[PDB]
Amino acid sequence: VNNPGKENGPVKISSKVNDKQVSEFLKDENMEKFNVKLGTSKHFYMFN
Amino acid sequence: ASEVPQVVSLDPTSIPIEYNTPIHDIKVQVYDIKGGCNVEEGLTIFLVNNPGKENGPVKISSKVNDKQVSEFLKDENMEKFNVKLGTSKHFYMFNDNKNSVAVGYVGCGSVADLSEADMKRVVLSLVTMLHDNKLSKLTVVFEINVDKNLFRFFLETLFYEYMTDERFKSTDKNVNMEYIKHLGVYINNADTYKEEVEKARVYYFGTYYASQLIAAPSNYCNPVSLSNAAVELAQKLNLEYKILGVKELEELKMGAYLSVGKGSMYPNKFIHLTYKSKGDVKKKIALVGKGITFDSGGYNLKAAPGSMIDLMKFDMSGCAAVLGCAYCVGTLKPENVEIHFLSAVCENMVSKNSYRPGDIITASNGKTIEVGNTDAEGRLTLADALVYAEKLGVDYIVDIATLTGAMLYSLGTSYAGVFGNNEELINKILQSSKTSNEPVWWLPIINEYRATLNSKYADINQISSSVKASSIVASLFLKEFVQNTAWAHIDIAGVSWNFKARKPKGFGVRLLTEFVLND
Amino acid sequence: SEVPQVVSLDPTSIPIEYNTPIHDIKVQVYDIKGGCNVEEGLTIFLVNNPGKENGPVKISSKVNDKQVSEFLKDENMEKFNVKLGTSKHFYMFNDNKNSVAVGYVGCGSVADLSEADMKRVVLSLVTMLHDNKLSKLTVVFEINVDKNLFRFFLETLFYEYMTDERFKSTDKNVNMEYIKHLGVYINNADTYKEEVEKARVYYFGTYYASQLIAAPSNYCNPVSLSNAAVELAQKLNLEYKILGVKELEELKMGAYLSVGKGSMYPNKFIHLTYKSKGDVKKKIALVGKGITFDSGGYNLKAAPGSMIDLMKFDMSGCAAVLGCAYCVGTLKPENVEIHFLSAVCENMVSKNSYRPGDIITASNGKTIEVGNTDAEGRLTLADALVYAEKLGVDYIVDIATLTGAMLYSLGTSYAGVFGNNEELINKILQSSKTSNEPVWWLPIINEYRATLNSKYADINQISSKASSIVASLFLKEFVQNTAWAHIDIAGVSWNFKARKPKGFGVRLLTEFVLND
Amino acid sequence: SEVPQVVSLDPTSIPIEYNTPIHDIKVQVYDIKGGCNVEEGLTIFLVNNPGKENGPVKISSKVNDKQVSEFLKDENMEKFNVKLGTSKHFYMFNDNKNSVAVGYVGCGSVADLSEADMKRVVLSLVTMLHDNKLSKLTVVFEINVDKNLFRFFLETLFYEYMTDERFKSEYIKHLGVYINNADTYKEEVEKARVYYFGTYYASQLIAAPSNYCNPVSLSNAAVELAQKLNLEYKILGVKELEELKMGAYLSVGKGSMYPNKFIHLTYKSKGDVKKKIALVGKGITFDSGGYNLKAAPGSMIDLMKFDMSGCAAVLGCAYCVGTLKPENVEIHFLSAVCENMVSKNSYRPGDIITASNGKTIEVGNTDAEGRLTLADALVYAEKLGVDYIVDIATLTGAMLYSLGTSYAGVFGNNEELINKILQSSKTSNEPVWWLPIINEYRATLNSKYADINQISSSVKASSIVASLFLKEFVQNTAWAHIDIAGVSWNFKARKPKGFGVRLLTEFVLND
Ligand SMILES: [Zn+2]
Ligand SMILES: [Zn+2]
Ligand SMILES: [Zn+2]
Ligand SMILES: [Zn+2]
Ligand SMILES: [Zn+2]
Ligand SMILES: [Zn+2]
Repeated sequence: VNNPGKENGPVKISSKVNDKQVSEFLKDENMEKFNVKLGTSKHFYMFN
Repeated sequence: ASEVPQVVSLDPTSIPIEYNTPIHDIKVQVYDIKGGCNVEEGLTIFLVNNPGKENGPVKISSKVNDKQVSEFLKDENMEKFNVKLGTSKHFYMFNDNKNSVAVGYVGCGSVADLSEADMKRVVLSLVTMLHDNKLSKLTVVFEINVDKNLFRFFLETLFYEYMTDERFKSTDKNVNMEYIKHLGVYINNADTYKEEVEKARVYYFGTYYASQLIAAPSNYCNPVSLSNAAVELAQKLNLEYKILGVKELEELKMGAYLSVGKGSMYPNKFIHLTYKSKGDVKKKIALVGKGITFDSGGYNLKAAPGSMIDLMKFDMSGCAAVLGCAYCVGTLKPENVEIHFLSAVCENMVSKNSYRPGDIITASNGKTIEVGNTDAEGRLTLADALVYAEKLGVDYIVDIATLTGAMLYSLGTSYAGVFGNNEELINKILQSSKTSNEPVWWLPIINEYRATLNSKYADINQISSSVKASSIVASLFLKEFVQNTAWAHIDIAGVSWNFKARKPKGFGVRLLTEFVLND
Repeated sequence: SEVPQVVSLDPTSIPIEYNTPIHDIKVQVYDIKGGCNVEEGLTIFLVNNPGKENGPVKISSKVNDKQVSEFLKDENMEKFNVKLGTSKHFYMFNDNKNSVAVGYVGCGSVADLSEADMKRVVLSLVTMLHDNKLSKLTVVFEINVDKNLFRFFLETLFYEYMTDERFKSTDKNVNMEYIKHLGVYINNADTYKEEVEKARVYYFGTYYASQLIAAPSNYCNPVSLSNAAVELAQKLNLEYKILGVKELEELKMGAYLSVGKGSMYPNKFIHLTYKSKGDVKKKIALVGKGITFDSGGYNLKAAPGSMIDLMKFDMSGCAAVLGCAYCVGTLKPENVEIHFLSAVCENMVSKNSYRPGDIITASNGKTIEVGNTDAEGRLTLADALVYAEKLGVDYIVDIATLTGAMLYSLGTSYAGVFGNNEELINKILQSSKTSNEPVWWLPIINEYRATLNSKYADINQISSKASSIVASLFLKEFVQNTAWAHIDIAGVSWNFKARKPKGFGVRLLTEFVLND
Repeated sequence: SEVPQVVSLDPTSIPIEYNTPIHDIKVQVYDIKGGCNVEEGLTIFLVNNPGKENGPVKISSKVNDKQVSEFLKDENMEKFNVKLGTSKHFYMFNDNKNSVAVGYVGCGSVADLSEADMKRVVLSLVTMLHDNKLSKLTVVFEINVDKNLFRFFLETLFYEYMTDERFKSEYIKHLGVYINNADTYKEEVEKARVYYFGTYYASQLIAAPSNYCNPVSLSNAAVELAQKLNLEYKILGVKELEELKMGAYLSVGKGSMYPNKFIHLTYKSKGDVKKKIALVGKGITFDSGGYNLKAAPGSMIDLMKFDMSGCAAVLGCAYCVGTLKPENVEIHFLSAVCENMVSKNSYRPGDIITASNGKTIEVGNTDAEGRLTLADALVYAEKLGVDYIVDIATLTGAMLYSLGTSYAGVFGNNEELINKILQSSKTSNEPVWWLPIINEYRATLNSKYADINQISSSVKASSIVASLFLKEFVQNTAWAHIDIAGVSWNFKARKPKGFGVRLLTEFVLND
């Protein structure tokens, strides 16, 4: 994921995912806590 | 306060200092693990280990007051993860109240007793989970055994490493910089650990304040601005202060210290701060820090490859540790003690006015010194500061200085070296090293090398013709300036700068405070 | 304006020779088809032999003298060969029973001579002029040269022939005598005639730049160099402005001011302007590095091979820009506005010098952590670039003796060009071809940008080995939205073999301004 | 056994002097209470002045000669001063009209003499011995010395007096000592003579150049020593070393014309074994540095014949132990002997080699060869099932910068063993200082390809990093490492010290 223009801007996921648990995790409010700085990563374990 | 001279109007006239840091806004709550863990907003991290079983599975032992979170954290669910030191994982789930919660862990390895170095690795892993995540809260659950001192070290290290110094950023400030407002801690026998919280916050600031002075470049942090910052600190803490200027230093015949500063555009400033307990004074201590704001090497210019001239703004790290200690002492207010915080501040430069290799200079105790190398300036400034300290009639004199490059070859970057003329004082420093978790190793003052300092003309040579045991020879030189007082010298040249993180450590603040407090 | 002195013997100006002996040479161009008159001085034929390597000399031109024509017949000439740079002198009596000197310079066996080959031909012809008291030289072109190469031949001849005696006192050459006349015989002469005065202007721009570079640091300091730029601007009727310390402080030029802190000479920022009468179609800022002496500062040039003795040449970029101002001011191009800029200062060791580790603020507000005081050029250029961009120009071109790594990458013949705009780079490459001042395009590798990330400041001045590229990445941070190119002349500026400057970049920058 | 030669002029053995002139000196110890007899040779008073600058020389002892007593009167002696090492000696006629020489050595103003101070006193005494044809020397102690310091005085005197003339192409026959409580000091005499020889023997091996002292001739000399002392011995050759998979040690010697020789000597005590010890010495007969050649200014390639000083200290210790015969102790004297050379056959920087315990090692620098040979020697020592493993080596040049030329550094994995070494340092008067093994630096030895790196990139703390590497080759035994790179060579006297012989013997004896 990137954010054109907005340097180190928030993460926003556009794809629809076929899992209710994962869609909820991927909501804009949760993802905005993270930023797109090149190479920055976050990953979480959860139940689908 | 003195006026800082400028070459151009764009030259800075003060060191920017952040006193009210975001760490000071963190509300810390300590809970006993026996009452169970509440898992709500922010991020909840378990500090877990597995004794014996190297890279063994994660098992969460604490009672968690949430049926959903307890289920997620069960042995069968956690066994796919391991305790490898510094390892970490993030978890996401819904709790009993149908709210999204972030949980995780930091692996603490398989050794039951963590060293200061191991704890630093755990803290660094925890800090990577705080960075790049906009969190209002962090909760830490201790499922490892830590004594009171190690628990305090955990908090100090967390606060220090979490803090980002943006004083010199203008167009490149981190737009996403957001700090937690709350810190929850769960630990067994919590009531016994509670007193460590505010002590850790004071120790963090003393260390971070020292770090701010060290990191501040030589155009910002010069002898005038550094002595002005010491005055401001003294005024905020209600400490007594005296800044000795050139006229007063000349009257005191501080020829060794004055010669070093001759080539600088900044007049020498000798810092003397005093803390005195309100009741009966049982112990008097002088803490002496090397205060070279920039060390070019002088006419013996740092031109050799690997001489690290670009790092020389750090040559006042000793002074910074002493001032950071003044912050801790002035805040904690120990009883029955009188502490003098001293630094012969100057800058070692190349000029038509500089002292030269071969010059014979007279110290304040009347000893004539033959200068063999202008880059061995620290011992000259310290000689006059030590004479001054002894005239105060103290029980102990402790100096701290980035004195010799050889420390990097002897002890390296983790352990500072301690030298002294008194075994009881050395043992007190070693004990303070254990309780502060700032590592120090006792090194000898080898008397056989004293003859290498015999000068043909002056009373003494500043340096040996080499010899090579530089750190020991420097200690033998310093010993000549303490006549009848228990004295110790801490060489921090190797430990002061964190090369990997490209920042100072603020080394010695906690060590010196523990020394003052536990006396 | 007043140059500070330590002692009364310290010079207060740069001696400059404007009216050189080259300017007293009367040049005449004749068409080769009308034949060659061989009457006096020395007549040199420029001859080649395509295909036949070290082939015989054959004189093709008609010579309007029976005696000389006989001497130059194939049978007499066959003993001589065309090997590149070979030369021979002949002596004979012409039809008027007068002694005449004739000769040739071999131009090899390749029909198209390169700039390097032409330089060898010129050097050989120059050895024939030296140590021979002549009133006149005639050159007969029996080789094929385009208009640009003919002009390069004359510029090179004028530059190489000229001897700089400004600093000679008891050792002036007693036998120094320059020709008063130059005759040129070439095919289609009328097309080459316009190249003569253009070559004379290009020679002087180059020679003027050379005079400033060769002038030592006690003569050529920030005050005397800015005074020389004012005098040049007055002679050419160019608009001029010298910015002093007070104005530089108001403009917040902290990177440039920090470099000059340790000098006894106040910083002087040169701003000359040429504006065409008529509609302005292109606005250009030419920025030259103007370090009058580079000691390295606290990071002193003490290492073996650091060439501290050559550091008076560290204002070569400024000299190229001023030489260009002479050419532009003389030739008067239409539809252009040119700004000639240089942040002039001296990098010294003093109680007042900036230190390694200092954090300084550039005029665009960027904080810079100084990693090495000897990477001073990029600091002065950062503030000059911010200044240039505020002028609202179409192109910014900087020229500087920036990195010693140029000697290892391209060597002493080709300068390196870096930039943020391909069209501008191509224009510089095209100007390189027509000026015959060689340049090679080098990349600005974005992957190295992370090496300039400072822990404390907004940016590091240096990385902590692709030095010339890292210096270009640093400079790129001071140009926000303008086409910019950077010419690193550290390797090409000084002619090590001849022990003199080249005046490199004058012709390249003038061709760039003129052909736009 | 047969030493290879390039030319017929190449030596095939190390010349060794066993019967030295020191062995011919008859030593007598007397109480100072009965007065001093001055009948022949040279008589020296060891005098100090508590409260001096240094102050005047004043002789306290009664002398049984009217002429000598007159010379030694307060008024005459006051013209001389007690400055450490200052001496004066005069020839005169005694009561029997015989030629006698009488003088003093200044002992300073400090009542307690350090090992360094005592060495200065001894040097001054030896200068007088070297420029005087004497049959007898008598030393009068007017200073306080304990039994250990008195033994150190004798050893130092014997060692410094002895001149090594083996490569070149008169001594006193009697030594008299006057001391308070003379009965207390008598047993120290023959112990000093043994300690002197082990030290001098080590010195002879070290001083022997690399053409004389090579892996073959050094292992042959160790066999001859073992035979003379009735010690058990075994020399492991290349075939046996290959079977034992000693890849780290064998790689170092690849570029040498001399085959690797592993020395294993063993002393078994009479009586029940209470402690088993393995003493491991670094045995590099010449260290060129290999492909990482010692070409840098100050790299001291010309001194590199001394790179077997650790092996020499271990063999010198075998002499003392074999002679003094301590009870209830079994000792193994080990050295992985080889030569570090430049050849088409040498190991290269970057090579990955396998140690005898199966650990793969990435070679970062061919000049960090000592730790490679020691790794295999440590694996071998641990397989012997000992209580303590002590290695001694001229390992790191950084010792010169950390402790200098007087104090060796000791590192280890066991505090009780370290304390035993420091205690042996105190009683042998061979100074050692405890240095840490900083576990935080272990990660610098993580190799991308091999199990471990030989060196750290930068190092920083080189001597500590070398100790961390060695620690990887000891699994479950108390181990200590003595780095003698700084102390082994006496730069001012241009000779070896034979450092470590007395330290290791005191360690074995006091256990
Ligand atoms: Zn210094
Ligand atoms: Zn310093
Ligand atoms: Zn430079
Ligand atoms: Zn420069
Ligand atoms: Zn080696
Ligand atoms: Zn070695």
